[PDB]
Amino acid sequence: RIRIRLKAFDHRLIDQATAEIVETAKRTGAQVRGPIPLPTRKERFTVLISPHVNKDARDQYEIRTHLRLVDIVEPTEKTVDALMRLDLAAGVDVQISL
Amino acid sequence: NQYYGTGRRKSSAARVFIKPGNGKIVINQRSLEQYFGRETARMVVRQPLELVDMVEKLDLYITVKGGGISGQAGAIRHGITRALMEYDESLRSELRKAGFVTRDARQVERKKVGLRKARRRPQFSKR
Amino acid sequence: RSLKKGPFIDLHLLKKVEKAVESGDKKPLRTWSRRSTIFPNMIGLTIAVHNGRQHVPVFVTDEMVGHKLGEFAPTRTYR
Amino acid sequence: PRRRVIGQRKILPDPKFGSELLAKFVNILMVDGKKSTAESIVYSALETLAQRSGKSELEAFEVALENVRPTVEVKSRRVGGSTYQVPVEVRPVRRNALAMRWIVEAARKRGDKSMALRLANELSDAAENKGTAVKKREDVHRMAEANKAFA
Amino acid sequence: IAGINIPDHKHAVIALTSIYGVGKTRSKAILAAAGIAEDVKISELSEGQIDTLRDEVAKFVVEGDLRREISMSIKRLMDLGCYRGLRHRRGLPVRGQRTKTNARTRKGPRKP
Amino acid sequence: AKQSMKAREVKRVALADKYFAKRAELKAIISDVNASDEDRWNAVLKLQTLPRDSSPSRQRNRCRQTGRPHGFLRKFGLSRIKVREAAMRGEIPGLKKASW
Amino acid sequence: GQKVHPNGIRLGIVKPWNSTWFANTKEFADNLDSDFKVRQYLTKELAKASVSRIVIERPAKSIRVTIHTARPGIVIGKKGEDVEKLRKVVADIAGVPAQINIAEVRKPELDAKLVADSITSQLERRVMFRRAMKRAVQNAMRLGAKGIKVEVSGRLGGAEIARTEWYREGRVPLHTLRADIDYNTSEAHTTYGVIGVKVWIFKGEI
Amino acid sequence: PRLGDKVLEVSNLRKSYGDRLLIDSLSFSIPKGAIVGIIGPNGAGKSTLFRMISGQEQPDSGTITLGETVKLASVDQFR
RNA sequence: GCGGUCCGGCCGGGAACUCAAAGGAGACUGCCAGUGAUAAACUGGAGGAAGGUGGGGAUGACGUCAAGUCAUCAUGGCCCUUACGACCAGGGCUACACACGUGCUACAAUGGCGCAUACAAAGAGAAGCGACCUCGCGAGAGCAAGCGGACCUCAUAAAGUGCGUCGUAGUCCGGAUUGGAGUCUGCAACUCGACUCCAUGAAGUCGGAAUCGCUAGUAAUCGUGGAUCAGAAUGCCACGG
Ligand SMILES: Nc1ncnc2c1ncn2[C@@H]1O[C@H](COP(=O)(O)OP(=O)(O)OP(=O)(O)O)[C@@H](O)[C@H]1O
Ligand SMILES: [Mg+2]
Ligand SMILES: [Mg+2]
Ligand SMILES: [Mg+2]
Ligand SMILES: [Mg+2]
Ligand SMILES: [Mg+2]
Ligand SMILES: [Mg+2]
Ligand SMILES: [Mg+2]
Ligand SMILES: [Mg+2]
Ligand SMILES: [Mg+2]
Ligand SMILES: [Mg+2]
Repeated sequence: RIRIRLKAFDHRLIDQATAEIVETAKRTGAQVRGPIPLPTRKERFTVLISPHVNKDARDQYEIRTHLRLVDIVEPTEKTVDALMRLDLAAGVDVQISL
Repeated sequence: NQYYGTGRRKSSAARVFIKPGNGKIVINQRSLEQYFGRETARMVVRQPLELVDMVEKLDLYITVKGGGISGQAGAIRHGITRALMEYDESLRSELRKAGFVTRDARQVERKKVGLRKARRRPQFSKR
Repeated sequence: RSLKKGPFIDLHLLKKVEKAVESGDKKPLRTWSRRSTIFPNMIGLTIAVHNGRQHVPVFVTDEMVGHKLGEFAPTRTYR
Repeated sequence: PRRRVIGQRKILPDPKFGSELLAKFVNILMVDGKKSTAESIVYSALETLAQRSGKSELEAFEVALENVRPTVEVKSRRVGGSTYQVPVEVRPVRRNALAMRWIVEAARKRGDKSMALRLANELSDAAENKGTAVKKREDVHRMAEANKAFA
Repeated sequence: IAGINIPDHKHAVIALTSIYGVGKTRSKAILAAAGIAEDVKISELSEGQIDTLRDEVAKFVVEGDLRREISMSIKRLMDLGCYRGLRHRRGLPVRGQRTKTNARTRKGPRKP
Repeated sequence: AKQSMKAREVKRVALADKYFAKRAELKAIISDVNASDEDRWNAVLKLQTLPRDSSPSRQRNRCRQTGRPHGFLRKFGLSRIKVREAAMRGEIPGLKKASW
Repeated sequence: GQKVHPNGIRLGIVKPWNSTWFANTKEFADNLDSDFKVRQYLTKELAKASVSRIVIERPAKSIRVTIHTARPGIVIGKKGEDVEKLRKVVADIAGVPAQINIAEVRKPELDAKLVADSITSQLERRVMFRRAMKRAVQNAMRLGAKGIKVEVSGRLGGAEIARTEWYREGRVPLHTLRADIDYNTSEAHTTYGVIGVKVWIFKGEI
Repeated sequence: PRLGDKVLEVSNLRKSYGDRLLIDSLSFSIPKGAIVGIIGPNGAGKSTLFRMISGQEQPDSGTITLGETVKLASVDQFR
């Protein structure tokens, strides 16, 4: 029915949000799909660390985007009522489909 | 009634089923000659169970993904090795002594900024 | 090399040419539009074009129609 | 080198003939990482030698090898600011290696036809003590005899 | 054997490339338009087909006409007074390459 | 970095947003297979009469904090130097030191 | 220059981040600019407030700024009026509703930013540079700290030629990644130019 | 003139006179830059080989060939 | 695995498998023998996927070169302040008797060129990536789905293999340099873009003294991607065979 995708830069933080969301769907009692770890992304940037000419001296940084999936399939009006406006997750984005 | 192993080598993964019947092989829904007989990389695929007298006791279903020609050959050979623990490990020593149990972890090195490919420094000059 | 359709010319240099054929051959036209190509109705004119520091005059000939004015004005002087 | 004793890589047996001796030969003739080409040339050249010799496949390879693998060699072994090459014996493992390198290098010379024939000619001449490889083994053997004073 | 000059001994497709103005594809188009096999050589062609080859080549500017055409092009640019013409006169590259270190082809063999 | 240059960037961004964001009919619409009865010509000339700051080409996309034209990074909007400065003290969220 | 940044190398290991929000490429640049404007305004405004850490999190299309300080009352001002005249200026520089919170640190001599800030103020106060750094090291060590290093570089005392002087007491392992090392930088704009101050404060091994 | 790598090649060369045969199934290739010392007893066929190479004699088993860059200069046994 | 067929995971279906995630176990000379000063340790061995810091990356001590950057910034002094500040168009940074550094493509048969076909990894995308289809010999142009992406697109990987030919020639090697015809982006390709087609076919037949890199998935070779970027990599940064 409705599928929830969560992206974050911290895995220790997103797993809390996705477990809190799946718990709230489980506050109806049962029948949740379970979290699904879609493959992460690793953006990478190489920048010169000198302010002038030293090309071989550079640092490389990466931003890891961790991403989970929930995919609630139970059309429970209690679930959607308690899902929206009541998850209250900060630092982690929520998509939720229909 | 099938017995399984995975096998991995050089960014390639395999799946092998060792179901016991007459001696034959199928890889990605074809045999070696049409699939893997190219470059005649069939020796390594044959090598484990040849040592274990493959004859007419094993029919093989083989799947593989990733890696090139030789990389997939190493994965299947390693997979067969891990697959041939249904005939109990009584042959594990007789199979490990020749190898095939090491995963062969060696693989490509990263590009190593400042160099050309992971060790190749650019040409140097004092002047 | 230029486009499939619509050859290019600056508006100000187009207008000066139309004013030329209207008023006939006249004093040289001083333009900086080294990019605008040549049209047939510029032939017979002695328009001068910038070379970065001076207006080198070029007398437009029948052949020079597919080219641009800057093609006939060198910029860097060597020897 | 300086510190350790390095390990070996144990090589893999030759597909068509179950001898690792020919596998090392394919590796030496290899260029640019193209092993399929290297084995294809060696197999074809050794096959068209089987028609020229009589020995099956491997005996006609060893009797060529045994002719061009040297026994002693000169290496620069200065002591007191010296400039003379001391003749020294060659270990058995290097004897095969020096033989294969000389055969392949000579085969890359003597440009007559495709690489299949150039290899095929050289092993046939080695099998009868005649080629450029067997000439090279004699040159180093003659350079060690001239230097036999230094020991 | 004809075609202004002499094509010798080669496959008809690649022998014909000896014509100044005929390359790999024009020679392929000629042999396609003449119905001659690509793989056959110039000595196996009948005199009843080389005349067709002369007809096919006649639908293209070739040695005498082409070298005049090229000479007219360069001279018209040289006499034009345009930048391409100026580069032709002085012998310097026209397409806009380096002249700091390269351009040995246009400049010729190195001289101090 | 020569504040005049930062002003130039703002002026170009102001003009690029003023015309080309809404007005796109000359470059886009007129250059199709449309009838060219001197109407493609006039829209060709109309582009000249427009101010020289035509949106995409004229901007430099320099660093926001210093106005550095070289070494710009789109993901962060800063040059290489100010990215590393902000990354090292934890300004950029997620930008770990990274190794593999 | 050869040392990695002590904070940056530990950003995912032991130290936290100073910004904790998610944004795609479309608004990643625009966010970073806004937080820079927020931090730059906050620091220049709350200069006398002894601000150590400004951490910004952006939840639910809103911006939240946490101001770690040593004098909370001086940031609150008078029962909250200073907070409100910051929340508006912060929100009026970001264009989005802003929530301002503060966090008291009850160890102002154990915070590298506060300590480096203190030493720079004395340098502009014409305090002898040796006196300031020795006082800083002693205060942190007696207040409870496994170690501290203070390095001051520039024209120390108006010397025509610059020289870097550093003083270290205790243990401070810059290579141990599990070490709780708190490092910050500051500058002093004396009449002799800039004098740069670096402060490392090691507190615990994990 | 400059010499390519293919200079001379003979394949299974054979020549006889009456009932006495001088060359029988001879094959060899001459790499460039080489000096070939031809030795043997009297009338063994040394000069007739030069006759075949120079083209004044026609071998029974044929297959004498020279590279297209080859230019031949021959000095006879008799003055 | 199970019978299902528009034979393609398409299909209900199943968590067995690869995976992609998090959390875990694992490798510490742990065990054995020998050497060793009843040591530190070393040399072998069993077990194991991995064995003696398993592979490699981040990590760069005090200091040196008053080394490099007041042109990323910040900043003490000086200076200009109806000009050393500001705006605009054109030009230049792309010049060219020469010299050097770093590279790419070659001087071929372990190859070139045709036809057929196999096996990757990583990554990027919303004024963006742009299927399919139609028209172009092509660069591509029109129409136009899908995709903020393990879903869609970029994206058929190439060396490989199979067949045929070319038979050692400055050639069916080399692909420069010039002449036409054009496509794109861009307000605009003359100075001074890239790319495609037709024509041309230059040096070059392996390099003097000297000199550089590399110890294993390394050198060598083959292709792919990304940043910057409207357009513009033989550079850089990555990936795999
Ligand atoms: N036309 C001929 N009929 C019969 N015999 C001939 C003829 N021409 C040559 N011969 C013989 O054949 C042999 C070939 O000798 P040829 O002249 O080729 O030189 P050679 O003997 O090898 O050398 P050399 O000239 O140094 O003695 C000789 O015995 C010669 O007498
Ligand atoms: Mg073992
Ligand atoms: Mg590689
Ligand atoms: Mg400034
Ligand atoms: Mg630009
Ligand atoms: Mg460093
Ligand atoms: Mg062991
Ligand atoms: Mg200008
Ligand atoms: Mg070619
Ligand atoms: Mg061509
Ligand atoms: Mg050399």
